[PDB]
Amino acid sequence: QVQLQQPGAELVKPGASVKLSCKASGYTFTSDWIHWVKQRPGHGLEWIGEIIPSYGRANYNEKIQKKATLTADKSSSTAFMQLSSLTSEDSAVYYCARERGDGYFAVWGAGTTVTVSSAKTTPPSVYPLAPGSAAQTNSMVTLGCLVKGYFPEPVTVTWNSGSLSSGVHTFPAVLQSDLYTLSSSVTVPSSSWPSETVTCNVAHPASSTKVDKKIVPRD
Amino acid sequence: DILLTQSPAILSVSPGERVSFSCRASQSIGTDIHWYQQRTNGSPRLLIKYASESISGIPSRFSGSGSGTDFTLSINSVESEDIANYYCQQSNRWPFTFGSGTKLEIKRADAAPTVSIFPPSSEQLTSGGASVVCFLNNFYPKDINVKWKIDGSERQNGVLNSWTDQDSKDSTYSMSSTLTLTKDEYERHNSYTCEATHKTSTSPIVKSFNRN
Repeated sequence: QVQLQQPGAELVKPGASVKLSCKASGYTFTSDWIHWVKQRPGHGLEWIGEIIPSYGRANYNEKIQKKATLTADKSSSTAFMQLSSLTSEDSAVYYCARERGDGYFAVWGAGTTVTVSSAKTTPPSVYPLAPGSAAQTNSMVTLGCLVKGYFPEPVTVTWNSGSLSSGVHTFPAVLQSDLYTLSSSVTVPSSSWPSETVTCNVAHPASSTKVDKKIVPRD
Repeated sequence: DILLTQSPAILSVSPGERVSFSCRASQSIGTDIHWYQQRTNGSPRLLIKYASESISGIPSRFSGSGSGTDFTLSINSVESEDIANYYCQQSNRWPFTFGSGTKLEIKRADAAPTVSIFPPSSEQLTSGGASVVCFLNNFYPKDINVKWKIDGSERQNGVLNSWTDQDSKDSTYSMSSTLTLTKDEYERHNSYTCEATHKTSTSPIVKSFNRN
């Protein structure tokens, strides 16, 4: 089972605060430490601090400005990081990770994408990408989903609720006018579509939306 | 605090070759170094602990070596799924610190792009918007250029491009080019063309459709 659960995203206004959660499962020991690690887009891993839930003590990276405050709840087995007075410097993916007191991070959470902005949350519009009638094909056909006008990052895109991962890639979002847009591409044997369904699933954590879009031949 | 130097920042190797990543500590830390793999959009994953100790469920082609200040992560015969960023981390002295990471890249055979163009959806049109989407998929090397033509003449406004990182499935790259127009503008034209130029051929790979 997933050992550490973090929400997908948090949107925070400049100067506001947010509390990230990290819900743990699996074996738990008095020697466990929960660590938080920050990763800026396209940059490395930065250690933020640690807490020992069995005692409640927290230590922090002394090389960086202290934005975090760590607490934990033994009853709900959940660790919290309070980030305060955020600026755009604070936009990053924040991971939690568990260490058994022996120095290495055996397991990591999926990370919470925090975006610091004044802009408003916007769910995406999801449009199918099916070839026009003049398109020729070989043994394979290529389909797609256009995920447009969302904020903030991220979105997760899967094909056929996860069962289809070969022949899939999803492009990095481009941002414009305070909105992101991306597409995801899937390639299957031509013989197999449309007889066998192909559907894109588009999760947008910051708006709590999950949308399906079936891809059918153009009429 | 312990500084961990990872150099070079990018390693390029040919499929099936052996590769070695370097991690150097600013002072001696015994064997208290651990290695992580992070693929594009994924979270880090422990590969090797205590410099050389294998982790359950990690392919046996991964191994680690070294002690003191100089540490090595090795992959015996690199394959596509190994494409990732690789980080070292020390636990010898407080606070734990991370190296700045090394990217693995694979030099595979040239491959020409598979080009696909897509007319705007009925659903998008209803909303007053029109986006024509072009995929240039699974090509190598990464350098590539894309050109839009509308009714035979070049179009440059409204075009937004996006490139993937190297693909952990086949070591290729892919790119999307998206021309966004209003419903009105889109309908004042007939022919939309996406043209791909890449070192695999002297002539563009061209894909078009007609609005009607």
